Amino acid sequence: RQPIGLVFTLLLFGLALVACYHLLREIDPGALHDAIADVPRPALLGALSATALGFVILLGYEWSASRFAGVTLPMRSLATGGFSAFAIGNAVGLSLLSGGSVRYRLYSRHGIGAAEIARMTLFASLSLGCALPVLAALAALCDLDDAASALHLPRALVAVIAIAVLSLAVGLVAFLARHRLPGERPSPDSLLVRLGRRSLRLPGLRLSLLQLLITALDVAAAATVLYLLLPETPPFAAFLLVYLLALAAGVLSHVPGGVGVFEAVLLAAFAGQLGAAPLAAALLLYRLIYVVLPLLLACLLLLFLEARRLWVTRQAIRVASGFAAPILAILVFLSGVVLLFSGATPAIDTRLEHLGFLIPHRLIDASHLVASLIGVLCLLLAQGLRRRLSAAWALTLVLLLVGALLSLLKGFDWEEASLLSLTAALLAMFRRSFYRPSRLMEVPFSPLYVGASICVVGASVWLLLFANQDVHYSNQLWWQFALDADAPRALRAALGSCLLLLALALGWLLRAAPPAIREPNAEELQRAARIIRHSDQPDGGLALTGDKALLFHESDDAFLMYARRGRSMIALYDPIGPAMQRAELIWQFRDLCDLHHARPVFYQVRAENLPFYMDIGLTALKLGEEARVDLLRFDLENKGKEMKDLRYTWNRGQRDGLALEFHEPGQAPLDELKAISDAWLRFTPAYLNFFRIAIVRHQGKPVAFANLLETDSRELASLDLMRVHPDAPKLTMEFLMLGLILHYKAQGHARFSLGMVPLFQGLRRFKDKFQPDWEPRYLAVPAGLDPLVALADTAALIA
Amino acid sequence: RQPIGLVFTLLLFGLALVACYHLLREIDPGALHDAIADVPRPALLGALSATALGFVILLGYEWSASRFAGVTLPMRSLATGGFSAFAIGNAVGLSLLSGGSVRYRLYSRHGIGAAEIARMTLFASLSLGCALPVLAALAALCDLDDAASALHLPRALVAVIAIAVLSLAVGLVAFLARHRLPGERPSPDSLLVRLGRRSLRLPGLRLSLLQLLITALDVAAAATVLYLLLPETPPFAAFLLVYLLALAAGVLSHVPGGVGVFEAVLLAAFAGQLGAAPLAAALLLYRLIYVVLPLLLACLLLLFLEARRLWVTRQAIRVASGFAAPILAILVFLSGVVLLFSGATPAIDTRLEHLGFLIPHRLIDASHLVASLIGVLCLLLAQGLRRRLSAAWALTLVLLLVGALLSLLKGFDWEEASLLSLTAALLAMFRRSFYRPSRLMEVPFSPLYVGASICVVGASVWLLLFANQDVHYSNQLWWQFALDADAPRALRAALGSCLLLLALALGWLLRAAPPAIREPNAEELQRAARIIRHSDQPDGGLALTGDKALLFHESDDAFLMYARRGRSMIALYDPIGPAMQRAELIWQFRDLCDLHHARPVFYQVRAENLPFYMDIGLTALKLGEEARVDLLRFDLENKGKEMKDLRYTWNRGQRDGLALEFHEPGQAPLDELKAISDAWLRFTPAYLNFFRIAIVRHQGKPVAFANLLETDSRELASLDLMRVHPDAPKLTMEFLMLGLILHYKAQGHARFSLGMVPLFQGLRRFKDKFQPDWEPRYLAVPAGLDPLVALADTAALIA
Ligand SMILES: CCCCCCCCCCCCCCCCCC(=O)O[C@@H](COC(=O)CCCCCCCCCCCCCCC)COP(=O)(O)OC[C@H](O)CO
Ligand SMILES: CCCCCCCCCCCCCCCCCC(=O)O[C@@H](COC(=O)CCCCCCCCCCCCCCC)COP(=O)(O)OC[C@H](O)CO
Ligand SMILES: CCCCCCCCCCCCCCCCCC(=O)O[C@@H](COC(=O)CCCCCCCCCCCCCCC)COP(=O)(O)OC[C@H](O)CO
Ligand SMILES: CCCCCCCCCCCCCCCCCC(=O)O[C@@H](COC(=O)CCCCCCCCCCCCCCC)COP(=O)(O)OC[C@H](O)CO
Repeated sequence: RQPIGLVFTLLLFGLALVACYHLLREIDPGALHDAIADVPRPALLGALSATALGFVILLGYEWSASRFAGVTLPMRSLATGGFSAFAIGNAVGLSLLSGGSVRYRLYSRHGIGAAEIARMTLFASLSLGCALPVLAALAALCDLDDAASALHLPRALVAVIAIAVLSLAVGLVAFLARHRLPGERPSPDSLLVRLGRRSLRLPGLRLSLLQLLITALDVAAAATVLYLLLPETPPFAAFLLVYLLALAAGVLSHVPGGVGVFEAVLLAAFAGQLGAAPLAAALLLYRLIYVVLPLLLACLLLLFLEARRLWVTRQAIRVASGFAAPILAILVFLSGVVLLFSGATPAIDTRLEHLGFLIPHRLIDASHLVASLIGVLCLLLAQGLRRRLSAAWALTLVLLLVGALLSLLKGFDWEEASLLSLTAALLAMFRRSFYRPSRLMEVPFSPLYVGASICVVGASVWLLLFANQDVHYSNQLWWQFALDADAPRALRAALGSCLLLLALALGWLLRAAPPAIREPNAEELQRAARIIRHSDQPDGGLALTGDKALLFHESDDAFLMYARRGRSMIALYDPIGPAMQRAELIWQFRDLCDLHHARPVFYQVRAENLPFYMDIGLTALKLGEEARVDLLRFDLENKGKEMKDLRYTWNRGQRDGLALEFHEPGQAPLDELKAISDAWLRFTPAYLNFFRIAIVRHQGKPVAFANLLETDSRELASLDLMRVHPDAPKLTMEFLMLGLILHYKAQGHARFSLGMVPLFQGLRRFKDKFQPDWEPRYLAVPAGLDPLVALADTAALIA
Repeated sequence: RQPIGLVFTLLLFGLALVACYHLLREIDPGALHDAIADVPRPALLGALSATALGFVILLGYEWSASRFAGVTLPMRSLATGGFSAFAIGNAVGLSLLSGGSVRYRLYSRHGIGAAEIARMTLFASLSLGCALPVLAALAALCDLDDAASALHLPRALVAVIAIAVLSLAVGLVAFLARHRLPGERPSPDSLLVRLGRRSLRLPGLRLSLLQLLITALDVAAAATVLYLLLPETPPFAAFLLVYLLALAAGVLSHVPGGVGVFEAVLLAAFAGQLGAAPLAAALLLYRLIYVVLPLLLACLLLLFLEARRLWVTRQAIRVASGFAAPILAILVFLSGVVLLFSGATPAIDTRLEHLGFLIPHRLIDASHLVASLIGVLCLLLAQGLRRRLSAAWALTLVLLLVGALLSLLKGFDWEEASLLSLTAALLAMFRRSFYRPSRLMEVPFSPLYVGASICVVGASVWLLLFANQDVHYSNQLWWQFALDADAPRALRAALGSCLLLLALALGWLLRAAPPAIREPNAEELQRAARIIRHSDQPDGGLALTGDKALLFHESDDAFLMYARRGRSMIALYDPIGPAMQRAELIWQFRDLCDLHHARPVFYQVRAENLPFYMDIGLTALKLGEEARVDLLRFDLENKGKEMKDLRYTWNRGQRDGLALEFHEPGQAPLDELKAISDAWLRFTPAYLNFFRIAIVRHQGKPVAFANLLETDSRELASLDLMRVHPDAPKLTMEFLMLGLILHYKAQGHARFSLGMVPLFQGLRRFKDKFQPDWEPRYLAVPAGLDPLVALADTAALIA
């Protein structure tokens, strides 16, 4: 899907650029500049106002999603999440940070579930998507003649299509209303409908109406931003209709911004009626104001909140896995876009004239080319930044400063230089955000990032051909080094960019194959065992089974056991070591899964590492609850119903003649354990002789055994393998672990772990007999929240 | 001394600047520029060659010092130390990194003693100093008429003075040769002479001659650098004579470079004969070529070796305390000098003309002023860099980049911008070098750094008055903002610099008084005890006496006990904690001693921290040797004469009826210990009840006791207080500690410490009875290696 999807995305973008070139054949870059200058200042204020209103409406859009999801959030939190998710989501789309990914980060702080947020994301997306046909049909149904003239279709055709769409909408509404199950309601404003296979959660009448009213205002507001920037305007009905169709086309095309396809359609519709230059100026300004501007504001706002959090909560925040890294990848990617577009466009004659006297003329040429190569590097380095490489941080920050300098030496492009500097200043402030010391050369290949770069370089060649159309091409142009020669400086830069990008991408893709997964050897198992001993987490003992691969840190103070099943790679617990080592190992595991084209899954993780799992792009799903008794507050002279039941079990066990013995590793009765294991029925001598075995006996004869996970410290201790005979008494087992607890209380262990119950009722009650302290255990899995998949699933179930 | 010395240094510099202004009254900056352009290219090559020869001679100068000191070093090491120490020493003098400080750092790697190096430094300095009168006299004695005409003195006078100097030199040589003690010789090429009070170590005849021949060539070579840059030249005899006198005056004046006083004297001598412009051009070029150039080369070379060491030895080097920090302080200080001098000098009319079209004219003014303030900040921040503040690193690196930018916006000063950029690029490479996270606002006041800044700002106003002499001053000049107005841009900058410098210096000096030293409270003692437990070093137990101040880290994972005696502040051991915590605490202690105007002394330190003590500017003196027995290789079934003597002592002790008992803290027989302490004669219950006490008894009655320093780990354990009765057997004590060793061997301790012997013979033998492992213990003290003090001491002893 990914490769095909990405290819058909690039084609669409490419075809759209061709379309835009043909539609602006009769216009020169002069006429565009004049058209941009022409639009009055009241119109720009009108646009900016309409933009502000149109982004306030999206907050209410976010509120409705929370009501649907049954999520209570503070107003300031909904506001921020509404704005940032819609502002970044609309701009960069899927390429970099998406709407869902923003929502999830932001709304994980308040303890909103991963399921809820997903259901908030889906509702935010689908509600526009599914309203867009209805809104369009209605728009066309006012003044059909104008709509017909705009689309250049027969009046009868567009009439029946609109009617058909409305009728189908009504028929669908009536159908899903038919299967409305009464009684139960997930949220105040929701329904649960049934179709036979799956239950489906739909908004209520009131919420559906309200959402449609919000969607209506939002569209209108957005279309109005464009409508005000047009000197001469068509009837608004037809103009809205077209805008909605262009918007649809942009969405379907899966082009990040909608860029190219949107413009192409608008241009197509109103090529002749309005004229190219006014429309093309309006479309550019519309993009800057309604798309780029709120993105920058959102980016800044999120960086600001990050910076604040670092300033106030200095102690709490340690490893830094927040918003700075994605946001700064975006800004650095935009910085590379600026550099590349700047180069394609010719310079101001006045500036070149004067800068010719300050600089050697042949250095202008050199500066111009180098700036364009740095631009390409900036596009690719954006990935490295996203993955929190310190190398990437340093190299970027150098290239931005050199790029800002060569911006001044090129054509005194002080606007480009100012943007690049400002990006550098931001990137600098967040040095600690990029904390991984991995090599840049070991970043896994990302088709998306390569696809994006190719698009940008494509756009820049489109701009080159448009901006330098006044010159007659010739073979000699390539070798002209003058000052007045602006076209040759474009050409050479263009070729340089394309070649470097091609080279890097080939040098990235044609790389050595990654080594195969192998079970650990004796040395590794011994090194794992060492780490486990000099650590807190005893659950790490399962590593020493030697049936699952071990991934070691560079410092070799930490490791992370995992195993490949099907197309996924399941890690068994959190990494084993300090917080920084844990963060580096989680990133290492992402890297390792990306190199093997496998889905990174983490099994049974604690809540303390959930932000790091968020960082590499996983969602925490509530797997099960792990019960662990506290030995500090546990005493055998206390009172309680369950405590009295336990003391009864204990004393009855002692009177019966049950005895408990502890054997250190190496001196275990292997013959007995084998016989017991066989009677019950991994169990290997190598695995068993790593741990201390507690054996309980009934009147001398061994009645059960259990190996004990334990570290050199006394913070925690667990049990993994534990088998009892069918013929053994029922209270013997309960006596056993009670004996284990007593022994650990004598040794002065802080805590003791029993185990995890998933979702079992009998096991849950049995654990609850000791009155333990519960703690949630999560599962980490990738975030598969594609609107299209969900809509296709809904449509399939409905049909 | 320091304040007086610094004041009389500034006065001399000031008076010299006045002198230089008066001597260049008849010359304009035009005539100087022409004179600089005039000097031919063969002459510059001749100068550069003579410089290279004159720095090769200094290597042989360094060799002779090693022979005198009796130090064997590799040729490449002598070379580097010769060059760097003479190149930096000559340039910056005493202000920043000095010759001795370079030698000590460089020659500590090879395990050259602190005493040796000091003796190498003194010999390197004094040999020139004491040869300069002889060389001068001899020079004057060739062609007396020319020498008389140059000095404008009578021929008879200069004749008798020269003769007197030579006669006194011969008479001194004969006198010190009289008291030449035969037999013993510290080195092959040395003598030991006696005068009654102190023994004095002088070079041999052969070494004295050779040194004089080296000194002769070196001077000649240096004078020749200047002689070639003169179009019209006086007789070389007289020219040399003057150069030596000017050199003397420069040295005596204690002006860092010799700058001002040297030029003043040369100028004075050859004002009229040669003409101002040629001479003043020669003197400037001489400074650049023979002083500034080798300094930059040395700086680069030392940075290169640092960079290499970081690249190759990544694992070994951890905390980074080498050459980068001092060297980069110098470069940053020079960067501030460039900015300040650039501002005082008017701009090129051509560049302003063209840059007027690219920039707003009133932004040139703003850029010009801001650049001059950044210059001043750069001068002061140089200190912060030296003390390895990360804040200083970040702030500098920002100011250098902004300063480089405003250099371009000012008058397109692309040379200033290039230097500043290059400094920034270097500073960036060594980010890790500046690792302390202290506040900038808490740096202690350094009069020297303030004095240096005032000199620079003084020089810049001297340059302002010289470079802008063509304009008529008026009150209105201050308020003229034009483009062609270069003098007002100087004035405003000058005033701004002076005011900012004054303000900062007052804001630095008038600061709150530092809190007084107080003994620790119960909480601190308890927190110290905690640290000691969770650590390796048990010697830290002496902290819990509570008679000595404790200095804690910010993390509170480390501390450093110290006590004030007289005018010094003695720390008792190394800091207690990790390597990074140790480095930060040592710097903290330097800071604390600088705020109380006390000499930082470290007592009984290990060799592992010696580089950090080097960093804050201490010299390791061999205090004593600490013996610690290794329990891994120690066994009671081994063979050996001493081992058989120990086993005999043990079994005889057991048969006699000696018994050893171990009491945990809290359950000590206080009554007994008190009685034993009284019988022997800090001893307090609070101090005693922190440690486990081992009590040996003779037939039941307690015969001795000894508290045991110990941590939670088993890496090491010691004994501090240990008293025995006069009437107790002689072998009872030896049995006691043997019992202690046996007990620690049973507990599985890695090592065990006995104690330190200073320089005692009986104690040394007693320790050697157990066949221990010796390890040197050092004392850290400031480096008081002022040539003048040593010469005054020598002169006083001779007389
Ligand atoms: C009309 C002319 C206008 C001139 C411009 C005037 C205004 C300039 C204002 C610039 C201020 C922005 C720079 C702030 C960056 C944050 C500093 C920082 O933290 O830097 C980090 C990175 O280190 C740096 O030094 C980075 C320097 C890069 C800064 C780049 C931005 C300045 C750009 C200036 C113009 C450059 C030239 C462009 C045109 C060619 C170090 O972080 P740390 O955590 O390691 O250390 C913190 C320390 O412990 C204290 O707590
Ligand atoms: C034309 C619209 C209709 C058809 C659309 C379909 C075809 C798409 C392909 C082309 C789309 C973009 C074309 C126009 C974009 C701007 C062109 C432009 O002017 O580019 C300038 C440079 O390129 C841009 O400005 C690109 C703008 C787009 C992206 C901007 C992102 C902003 C953020 C960047 C990172 C900074 C982050 C820190 C800030 C918080 C260079 O030209 P200049 O002559 O104006 O500049 C020279 C001199 O400096 C001043 O005159
Ligand atoms: C004719 C035009 C010529 C144009 C110039 C062309 C040549 C430019 C070459 C510049 C290269 C020098 C910069 C190298 C600096 C070392 C990078 C570095 O390590 O930076 C540290 C500081 O971080 C930075 O990003 C500092 C950036 C500052 C660099 C400043 C020098 C460049 C100046 C360019 C011109 C600026 C404009 C001047 C005029 C206004 C980060 O160290 P770290 O240990 O934290 O990270 C290491 C990582 O883990 C990998 O192992
Ligand atoms: C005059 C000599 C006899 C009398 C001496 C007694 C009086 C002493 C007081 C003055 C001493 C210095 C006077 C002359 C120094 C240089 C003057 C000069 O030219 O200054 C320029 C700037 O100042 C300097 O160059 C100062 C040089 C001295 C210190 C240099 C240190 C070098 C290292 C700096 C740090 C960089 C580190 C990285 C490199 C490895 C600005 O003038 P400009 O018109 O030449 O420049 C404008 C334009 O850019 C090009 O024309």
